[PDB]
Amino acid sequence: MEVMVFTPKGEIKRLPQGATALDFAYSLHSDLGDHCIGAKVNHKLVPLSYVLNSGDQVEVLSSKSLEHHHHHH
Repeated sequence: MEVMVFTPKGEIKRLPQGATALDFAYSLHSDLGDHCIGAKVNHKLVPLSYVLNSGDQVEVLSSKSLEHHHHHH
């Protein structure tokens, strides 16, 4: 049984059973998802290993920082 969740834009994103906040971040994008510093579900705080629930809204937290070349290549 898959779980249906909604993003801030109201887009439909279905995730497989046993899915986690990390999986949802990857569903949206790669660079933005890798910049996930936290997760927020149902306007309530929850850990990254938190299991996603159907009907509940999922929103990944990101610093959307514009900094670049911060780390040494």
